[PDB]
Amino acid sequence: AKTSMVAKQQKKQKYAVREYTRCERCGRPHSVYRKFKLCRICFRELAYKGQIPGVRKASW
Amino acid sequence: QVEYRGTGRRKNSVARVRLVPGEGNITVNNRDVREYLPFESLILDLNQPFDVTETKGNYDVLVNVHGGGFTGQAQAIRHGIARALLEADPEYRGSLKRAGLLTRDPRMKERKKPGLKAARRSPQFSKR
Amino acid sequence: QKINPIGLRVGIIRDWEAKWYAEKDFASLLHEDLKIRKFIDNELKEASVSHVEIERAANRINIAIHTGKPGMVIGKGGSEIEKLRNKLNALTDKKVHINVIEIKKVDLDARLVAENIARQLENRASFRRVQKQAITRAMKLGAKGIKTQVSGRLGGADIARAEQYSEGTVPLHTLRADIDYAHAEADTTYGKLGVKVWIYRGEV
Amino acid sequence: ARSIKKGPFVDEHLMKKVEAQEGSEKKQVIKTWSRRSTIFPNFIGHTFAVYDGRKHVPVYVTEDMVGHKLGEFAPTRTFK
Amino acid sequence: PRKGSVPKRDVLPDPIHNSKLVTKLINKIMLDGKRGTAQRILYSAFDLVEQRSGRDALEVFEEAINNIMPVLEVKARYQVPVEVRPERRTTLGLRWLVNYARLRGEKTMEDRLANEILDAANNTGGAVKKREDTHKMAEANKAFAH
Amino acid sequence: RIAGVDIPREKRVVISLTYIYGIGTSTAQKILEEANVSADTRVKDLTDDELGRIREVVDGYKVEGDLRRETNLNIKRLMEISSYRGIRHRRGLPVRGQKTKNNARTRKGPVKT
Amino acid sequence: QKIRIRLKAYDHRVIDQSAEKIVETAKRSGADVSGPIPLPTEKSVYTIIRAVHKYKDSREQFEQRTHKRLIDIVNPTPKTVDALMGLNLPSGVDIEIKL
RNA sequence: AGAACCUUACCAAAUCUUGACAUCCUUUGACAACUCUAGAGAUAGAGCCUUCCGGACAAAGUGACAGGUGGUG
RNA sequence: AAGUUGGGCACUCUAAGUUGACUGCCGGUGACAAACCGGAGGAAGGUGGGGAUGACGUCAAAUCAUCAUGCCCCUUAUGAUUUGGGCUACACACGUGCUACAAUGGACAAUACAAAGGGCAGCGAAACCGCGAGGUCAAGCAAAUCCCAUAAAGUUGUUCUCAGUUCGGAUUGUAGUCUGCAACUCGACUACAUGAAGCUGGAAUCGCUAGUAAUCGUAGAUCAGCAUGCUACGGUGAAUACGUUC
Ligand SMILES: [Mg+2]
Ligand SMILES: [Mg+2]
Ligand SMILES: [Zn+2]
Repeated sequence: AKTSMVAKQQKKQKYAVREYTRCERCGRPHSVYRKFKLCRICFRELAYKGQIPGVRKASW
Repeated sequence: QVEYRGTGRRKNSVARVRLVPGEGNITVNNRDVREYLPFESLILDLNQPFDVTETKGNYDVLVNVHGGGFTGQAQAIRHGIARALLEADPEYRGSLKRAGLLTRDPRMKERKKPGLKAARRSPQFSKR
Repeated sequence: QKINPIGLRVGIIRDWEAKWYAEKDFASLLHEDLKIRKFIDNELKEASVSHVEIERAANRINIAIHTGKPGMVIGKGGSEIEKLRNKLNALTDKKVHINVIEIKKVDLDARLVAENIARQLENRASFRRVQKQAITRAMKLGAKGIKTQVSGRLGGADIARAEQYSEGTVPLHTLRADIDYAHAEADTTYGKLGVKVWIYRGEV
Repeated sequence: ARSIKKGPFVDEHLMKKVEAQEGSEKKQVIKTWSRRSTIFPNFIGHTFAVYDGRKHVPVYVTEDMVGHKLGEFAPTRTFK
Repeated sequence: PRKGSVPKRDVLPDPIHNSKLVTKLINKIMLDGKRGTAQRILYSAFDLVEQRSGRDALEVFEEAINNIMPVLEVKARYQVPVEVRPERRTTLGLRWLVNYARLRGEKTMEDRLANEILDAANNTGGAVKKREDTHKMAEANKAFAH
Repeated sequence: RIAGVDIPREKRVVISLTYIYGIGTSTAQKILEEANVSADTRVKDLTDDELGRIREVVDGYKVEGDLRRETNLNIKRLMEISSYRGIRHRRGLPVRGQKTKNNARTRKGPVKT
Repeated sequence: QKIRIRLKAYDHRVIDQSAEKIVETAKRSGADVSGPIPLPTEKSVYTIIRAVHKYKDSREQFEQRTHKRLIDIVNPTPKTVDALMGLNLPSGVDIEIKL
């Protein structure tokens, strides 16, 4: 994301509906997970590094 | 008492079966088997162990069954009745085993695979 | 094409670097951890840090730093570690406790090797020699196997390429095997060069 | 607002502009960016210059137009 | 590119008529796993056949299948007449019975199935025609039997 | 014959009433309930007193020409006022915001490759 | 008057060792303890696209599984209450005591 | 893995040029959550008026500098 | 009323630790081999089912729009802010889906059986009101407790009776509900009316070897609202595989 866009997301909007989530690590607009506040790419990177508590590869 | 107890599991259904001297009446969840289960074919399945051991009419079956559906619950009973029959007489194993009643059916629902529409079904492919 | 070795074995043979339980504030705690980890990396660049383990309990952050050079981080009178702690305390409202663990063998550590090879490449060291010296030193230390790779415009070449060297055994497919993997980047004038190190120390 | 409990939606600036114009018979054009505003009975006889995204297009309210939005009477896309 | 033959699944006898074949017929009639509707159609058809025939439903059904099942069939290799296996014979008989019943004009499946089973017992159904046609084309290719 | 329409005699009156414009399944069930005429009775087996009872109720509902005329005027109004919906009625394109890159065949008619 | 302890952790080894400790301390204080009864594990599965751009069909699945243990202190004794609060468990485990 | 605004980038109109955003430097202390007016809003002008620990943090000006989902996979 | 409580932990289940499958044992075959076939026992037999895990390389294959980065370019503008519009266009062509073309069905009524998930200012019961979508009040519940949430197909009746229909449900009118700052462009859902094509699909072409295909519902992420998509879940549950010329 552009620095201005990240800034604008952080600023309080005129309306609540206008507020949107971005990835806190990189600012990616799409595919942001609520629990971790991370996009799909960032979540994967941190899970691999063992830096997300409790999260491991799933097999069944 | 003279109660013989066996547990049968089929698919996601489990049945707790109690075999007691009786007329051959089957009661499932405090309801008649014929009321409980839709088809008479299902009844033939659960009475199969009795036929193999020739113990038909000797026992009244009281069943507490949970999970799955009518077929699973019915075939869950078959496994439980056979397991109870073994408790009643160890001699019956040969007959029950030969029929394959003793085996628990390991077949279960296969998970959906990511990138597939189902466990095995694939999206319609078009070259070009 | 290849899974991250750490990622595959995390939660199987390797424990999570982060060791805390949260539900409502999981996102907040994670992001606080991320800012701390970033700060430490920049603060202790000179010091050789393999990894940082963070434990959160009783509104207190417990930080375990594994460093090749313990003296640099701690400071002569423990001043440097206190300074780091105070800086961390400004960042995080919770009290921060820092523990410094020395690494006996820097060469057996993948991150330290990867960072070293990257730093040498930035100094215009030959890509081939740097990998070869790294594998030799690790094998002398008794590592069962080591793999080292450098990728990019290795010699300032217009076309990028990846060269790798290996010694002993690195069983990536074996889940039991504990393999230390790290990637580092060399910011060369020609471009970014990526260095990956796989180290199999072996069972005990 | 579609729900009846909430009244028809009008932007205050639009409504106030019309209400000021009530006094004089010789009405003047009202420039608006409010495509979303409902056309009230009061609006009858007024010409609203509603923005189409590039230009304000003259829209003159008639009795039938009441209950429809101002945006409905100014197109945003052009075809053939 | 195949390892070998795979063991076939087995069916319990039909409760009402005590025939394995009856169970297999239900399986061919069944659509989308809806066993009950299939069983319902078959049992009702067997009632209608007995009612009209005045003979045991299983008897006429057995007589019907015997007429439909084919001894010889052509296989592309020139088409060569080949002996249908006993298990294949049943598959073709049941498949043809149900398929040709579905093509009959009666409003309900049960009536169509009963008319077909009755006709096949008299050796006059569309399924019977299918066997006859199969046998004809096999005889035409008798020279290629070798 | 009800509301100027000769409804099918053979069918049950619940269904037969729906062959009138402005009357569907829901309305037909209401009108029979008000008239206290059975749904099951076929129109051929309907009685004159019953028919009159039904006719009273159907007179209550706007139907056939009355409804057709109303619907047309609403659409004509939209077209006259130059509403977005009205313009799409004129153009024969989807009026209720459906996409037109594909489909829209019911409104656009058959394909004109 | 049963003191209930609920334990939740992402790893079972930590939860089990913590469970043993809390049970022991209370039993040492002489309070009767029933458990540690194992509550059904909770697993949250996250499915993400592996690639950065396109390639929908390739997916990676991750799971976070919470292991739950229930411990009940049948008899409350002054020593037990203080000891249970006093016990320091590993950082991972989360303990909730209802008295 | 959620385009009515937002997202959003693209277009049109209305606007700004140390800048929406960072660090430093000089100066000051409240910086404003608030109300009212004109504005489509951005915003501007009137109100006020509260808060601040060597020394915190936040404003004003200017320059070092910022900004780019611009290009090249 | 009811596992509802009194009680019990039998059972079931939950989940930790262990036992079990290794060609181990026994027949033949085979090179004194590896293997092979068959059998015994066993819940399971020959890597039991499924998953994760993808060698050296290939396509200068994708991504400078996640991010980062060499170089290049812009910098009172290729940066920045706001309102509105667009990304939703529509003579057409294609891919992937959804729903149908009915009687193995439609409608109506009565009556059973799951699994796997989600929830804090969130899930929201019961009750009352509305035809309904919903509204009002409000219990419980940070979870094996409460709530989402009654699975549906199914089973048993009643009715329709082979036609563009009591099939199908597009479209359009009108009157509403809800979310939201605001549903005009451009939301979802409801009620009433309306009632298109469609009669099983040319050339051609796709998936699947068993708890699979087919079919039926269920849940989740994203998310104010918004799913015929995606990812999971169980219920019912087949047909066929001679064989390797093509
Ligand atoms: Mg490339
Ligand atoms: Mg688009
Ligand atoms: Zn990110």
